[PDB]
Amino acid sequence: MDRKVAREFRHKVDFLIENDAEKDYLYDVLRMYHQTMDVAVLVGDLKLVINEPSRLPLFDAIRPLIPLKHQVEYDQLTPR
Amino acid sequence: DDDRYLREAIQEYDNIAK
Repeated sequence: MDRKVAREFRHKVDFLIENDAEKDYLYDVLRMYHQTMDVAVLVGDLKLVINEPSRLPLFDAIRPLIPLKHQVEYDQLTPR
Repeated sequence: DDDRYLREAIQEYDNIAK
């Protein structure tokens, strides 16, 4: 049952970025949060890529897959 | 819904190799 989330997640991010280099790095950001498991790291990179409000959805976009506990803490770290 | 969707999308890209 867990598969479309990837398409909707990748399709959404692509709808916002529409770029490749950006998605590559953003894809790298997620890969990092997976290995290092450091929410503080995701926020940093996500910013460098989401420096503009236009890429705001990335926060709410990634949250879903982001651990329920980390989701809240993710909110505590983010001002929005 | 935790520690499952991440690998789904993460690995999905790992397969795409884009």
